[PDB]
Amino acid sequence: MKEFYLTVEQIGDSIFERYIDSNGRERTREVEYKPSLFAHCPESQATKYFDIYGKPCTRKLFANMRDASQWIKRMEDIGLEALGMDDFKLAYLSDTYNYEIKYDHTKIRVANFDIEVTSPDGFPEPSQAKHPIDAITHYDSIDDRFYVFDLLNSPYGNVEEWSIEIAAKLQEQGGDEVPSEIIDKIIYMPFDNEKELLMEYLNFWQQKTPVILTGWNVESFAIPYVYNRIKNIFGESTAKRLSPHRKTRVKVIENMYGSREIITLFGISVLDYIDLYKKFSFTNQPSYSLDYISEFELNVGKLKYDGPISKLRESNHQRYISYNIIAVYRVLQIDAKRQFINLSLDMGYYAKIQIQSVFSPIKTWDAIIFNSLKEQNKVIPQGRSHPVQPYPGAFVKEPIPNRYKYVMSFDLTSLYPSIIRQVNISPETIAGTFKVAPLHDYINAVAERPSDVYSCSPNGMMYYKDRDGVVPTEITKVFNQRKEHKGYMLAAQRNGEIIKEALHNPNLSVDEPLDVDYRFDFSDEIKEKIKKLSAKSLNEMLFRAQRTEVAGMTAQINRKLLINSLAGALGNVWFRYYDLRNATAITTFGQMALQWIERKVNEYLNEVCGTEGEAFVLYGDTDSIYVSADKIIDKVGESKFRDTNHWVDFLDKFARERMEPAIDRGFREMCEYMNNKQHLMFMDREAIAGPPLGSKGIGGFWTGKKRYALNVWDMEGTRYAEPKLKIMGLETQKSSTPKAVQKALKECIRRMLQEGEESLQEYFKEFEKEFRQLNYISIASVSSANNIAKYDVGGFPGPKCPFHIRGILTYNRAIKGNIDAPQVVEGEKVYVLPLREGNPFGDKCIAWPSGTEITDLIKDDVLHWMDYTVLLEKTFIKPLEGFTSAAKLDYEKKASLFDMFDF
DNA sequence: TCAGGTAAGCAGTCCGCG
DNA sequence: GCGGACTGCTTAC
Ligand SMILES: Nc1ncnc2c1ncn2[C@H]1C[C@H](O)[C@@H](COP(=O)(O)OP(=O)(O)OP(=O)(O)O)O1
Ligand SMILES: [Ca+2]
Ligand SMILES: [Ca+2]
Ligand SMILES: [Ca+2]
Ligand SMILES: [Ca+2]
Ligand SMILES: [Ca+2]
Repeated sequence: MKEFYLTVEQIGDSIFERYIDSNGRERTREVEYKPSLFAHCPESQATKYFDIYGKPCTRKLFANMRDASQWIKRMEDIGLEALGMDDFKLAYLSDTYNYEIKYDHTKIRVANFDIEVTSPDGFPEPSQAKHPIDAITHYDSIDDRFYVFDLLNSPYGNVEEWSIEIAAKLQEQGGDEVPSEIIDKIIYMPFDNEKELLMEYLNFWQQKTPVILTGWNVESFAIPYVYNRIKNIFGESTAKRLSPHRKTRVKVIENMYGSREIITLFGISVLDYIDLYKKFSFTNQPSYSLDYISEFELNVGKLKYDGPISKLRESNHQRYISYNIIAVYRVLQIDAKRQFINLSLDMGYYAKIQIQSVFSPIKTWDAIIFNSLKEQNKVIPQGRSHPVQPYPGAFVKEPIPNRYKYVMSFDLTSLYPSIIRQVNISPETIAGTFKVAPLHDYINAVAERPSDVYSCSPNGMMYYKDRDGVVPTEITKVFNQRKEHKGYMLAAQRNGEIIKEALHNPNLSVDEPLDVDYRFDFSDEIKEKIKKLSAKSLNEMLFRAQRTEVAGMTAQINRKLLINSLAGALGNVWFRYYDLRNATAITTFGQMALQWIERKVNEYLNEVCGTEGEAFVLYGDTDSIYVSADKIIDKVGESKFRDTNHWVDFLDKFARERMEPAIDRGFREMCEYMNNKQHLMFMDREAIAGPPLGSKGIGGFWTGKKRYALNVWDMEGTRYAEPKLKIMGLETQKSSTPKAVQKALKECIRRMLQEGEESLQEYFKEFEKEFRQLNYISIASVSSANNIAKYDVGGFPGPKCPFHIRGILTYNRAIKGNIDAPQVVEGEKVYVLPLREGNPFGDKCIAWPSGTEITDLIKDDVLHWMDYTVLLEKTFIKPLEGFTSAAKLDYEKKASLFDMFDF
């Protein structure tokens, strides 16, 4: 097999590389890497190497990396460009793997672990590590085994051995319900003392050295705790045995609360699962506890125990150990669904970077482009300092707040990347400039044609159309991958709706789920076989389909993120190819395109509907338009349709057969105007929206920019079994909105759109009466807690202190002394509740860490003093007032003269 | 060794307001 | 008690 790296590191004048050799063996090597950089030279003659602008460069081969760094400094002091790849390990990887890396994941050691540390005096701070590690579960992906290290003897208690027979039993039978499919995979190892545990753990780590280290919050807890604990007992160089190159970096950041540590383990690639989750999940969660995310992702119940965790080991060591193991397995289960580690490996190896750099699209794209240009023997430019400058982005149309009955939307595919490809925007393809003119003049096709020679953006820039650029070339490759995965995603989605329709008529039989590839639309014969299946097998098939759809989602949305990040990176001062000319060429062209097609769509629909000056496009954001279809429906009559599906088929046909060609004509004209290299503005129908036929629902409404709701029947070719709410921007979509309020506002919205005003009043009435009965956690608001120190005096509110920060400070006073109370972590989310005037807490609100119950010592007072009236008014009524007044609806009955008609 | 982007809504603080 | 000028946070793209 072809070799591939595992990790790369630069230590001195040495590169340290772990790799997989041609026999599939893991090896490590130290290489005295001799790097090259470049300098502009005469011309004039005979070089071979050219910078991206075509200017000749001479190659400087250095005896070591130190010398090449020093030479870089001298060139700066002289005032001359030092060209070439200055991150030498990227250069090393590029030289050593000069071919497309095909990797074998079964040879890459991916380690999942977590530790337990009993602490009788508050959170065990890793930077201190003054309490014993009493449990480690470490899952190795090569062995497919959970290695459990369990401390029996501790200054905080002596316990008996953990029992695997008890662990396996149902919780209802006194066991721990450790999943059956991992019971045979546990290798349990008890210890009579912590030193022997830690020694054995380090020895184990030498034999089975992680390449990818992950887990839940391992970067901020597990890793620094283990490092500092070992350092405190054995000395630092023993703790350095966690690095295979025996090299670590300890970054501090201190006070005032206050002091944490991130340990860098050279020769390892840490990918904390919380960081993967945050970057790649496209959720915003009110909490990032593992219980919370596990529930969300897997529908598993929280790991229940009695008493504080500080006492769990001594009261129920059996459960303590089992939960340590289960928490490790849960991260694996989430990864099985989400596939972020796969994504990371795919991305790292494609780009030729350290795997942990997949977090940085700038590092990722510097490597991709570097590698692309090196193949053509071109020399990359030096990175320069730039001052940060604000610049213009997208256009958002101001909508008339109203109800909108029948709505069709249309969207440009992968817009910013498509603009880069269409215009040919790249650092080395800049042709020149032209005299601009106001954007409005281009939108209305009245401005002078920018050029008849070069490809243009309305920001003033001209690009060559016969050369091709590194950015369009490399962005097209990732884009093409994205659309493939999006196709798998959508097919799995459509196939999912086929199973759901079939679930209306399950057969009374005993059978098996079909063996099919959910990435491809079902064939007629698979569809027939499905009509004969039992519910149990259909439900199994739906779950597999949905998993296929999630997998596709991860693959496609994150490739989308990578290419969109290339367009933004052009506007970041640390990007080697930073250039506001290019960044604004994308955003300004985008602004023109949306408004251009608004005009063209208004022009087309006025023609076909025999009218003039009527506004069909009711709204647009960045690359999308929303078209009122009321008049289209009216021209035929609601009379008249057989059912809901009938008018949806009609709008679908009208969008596909009439509107899309008119749109395509509009954009081809715009491509001609801008004299672009390639037409790539592909605007396809997205959603079909409206009420159920013969109901009183309003179909949709807008309240303002980025705030609307639609009752959607078809979405990108997926015809739903049951209509789905597309809600954007509203409080239902925000993580700061209390759980039960999200749920209540959604049902309020559902009733408005599908059922009508009357139904809405019914529900509101009930929710208002029942509000005070809801659990306090479900009605708490959530907020991130940044910049706490700034506003602390303390421990009282400073000037302009935000509400949520005020509540934290109130919490911090209420939990002085007694240490069973968990502390608020800077940058993390908190629950927030208003308090009634005169409360014993001495302020208008309180806040505590989200995902958790408020400590039992103050919980009773919070519950007694919670201001329900203010809660309901702030979180539910005020938002609902916004929705209903926009939609010309009332959530409770108004006037009226009729009032006096029951006696 | 640290670094995709901008547009834009709403909650809240401070202040003005016989 | 509720507006405008700010900060903070959060979402849509
Ligand atoms: N996370 C982001 N980072 C940077 N730019 C973004 C991001 N999301 C959206 N944009 C910008 C670039 C996009 O091309 C443009 C339109 O957004 P959007 O419609 O969500 O995706 P898209 O048009 O790129 O892909 P799709 O094919 O899924 O429609 O807005
Ligand atoms: Ca734990
Ligand atoms: Ca789009
Ligand atoms: Ca689309
Ligand atoms: Ca059937
Ligand atoms: Ca869009």
